[PDB]
Amino acid sequence: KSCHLEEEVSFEEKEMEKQRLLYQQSRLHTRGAAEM
Repeated sequence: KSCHLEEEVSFEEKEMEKQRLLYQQSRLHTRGAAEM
């Protein structure tokens, strides 16, 4: 539940929240969380 916080809107706010999700997922899986 740490990473589902961002999961008639515009372009950059929705791309902003999807790469906020990508940053919060590279928060974890850059240290073995994808193979744990």
